[PDB]
Amino acid sequence: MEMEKEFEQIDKSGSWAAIYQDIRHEASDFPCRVAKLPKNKNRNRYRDVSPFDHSRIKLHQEDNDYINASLIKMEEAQRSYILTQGPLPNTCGHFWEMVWEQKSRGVVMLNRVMEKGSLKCAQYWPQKEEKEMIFEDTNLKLTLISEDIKSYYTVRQLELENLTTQETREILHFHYTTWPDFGVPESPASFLNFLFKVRESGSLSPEHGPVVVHSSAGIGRSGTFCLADTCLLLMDKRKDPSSVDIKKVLLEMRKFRMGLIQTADQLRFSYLAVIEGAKFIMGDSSVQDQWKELSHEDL
Amino acid sequence: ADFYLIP
Ligand SMILES: [Mg+2]
Repeated sequence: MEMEKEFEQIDKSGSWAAIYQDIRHEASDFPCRVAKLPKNKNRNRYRDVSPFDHSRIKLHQEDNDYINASLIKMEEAQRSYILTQGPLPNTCGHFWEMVWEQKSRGVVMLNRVMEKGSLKCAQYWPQKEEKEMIFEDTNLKLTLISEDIKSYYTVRQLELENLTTQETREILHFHYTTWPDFGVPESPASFLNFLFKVRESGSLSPEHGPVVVHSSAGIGRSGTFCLADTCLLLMDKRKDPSSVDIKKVLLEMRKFRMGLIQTADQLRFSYLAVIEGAKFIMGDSSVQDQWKELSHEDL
Repeated sequence: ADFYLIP
């Protein structure tokens, strides 16, 4: 097929809501029996957003191995991501336990702790160097080493320490602070500038465990981020970029976690980001600098 | 607040 031509035909006819509902109708439905067990009721932020049993991340905990998190394993693209909900007050220890156990190097946060007067996620990382956090239930320590604040995103260097063994690991936290719930980024440039910062950090490298991506539910903004990244990888990977079918890729991702991409506009935005990102993939290396300037991260 | 999906 031809991605760019497809985008124009859908956009000109204003048919995004149509294709999006088709995706919702065609999406996989698998059991989430573990997530629904009463004992895990308080481990879920939302009653309607649960990980499928087949792809859920298991804590190496003998007590209760449940966490609302899913392993999105993209075979052809050769990349895996863990999408999870924003940690709750009682699951912050579980979250970092998962990060440790899965050997993740980066955490991508797409929501804000407070969104329009409502808390979408617990303050699960230290805000100050001198006030480290200790998660007693999972025996982990977390310290803020440094932070680089930009206009619409912040990158933080954290030190995670397994208190049992005393081993320590550097975790990179990429916080997109201006992506509204059920909304889209300011521009493909802002989004791509952020994605490439994550990519360049080395966090998405196959030598590390899967990057952990979350929003409030771990499906809308999270799905948008992963879909774009995966489509860009497939584009760079195969013979013909135009061959990448964004809808087919999204349906594949939905086999691993329900509701990835929550609005038709998020779907539309995904196309925009992949189309613009493809410029860099085909050869234009200068575009990367254009995105950066267009993003106004210095502001 | 308990439900995230918008009808
Ligand atoms: Mg200070």
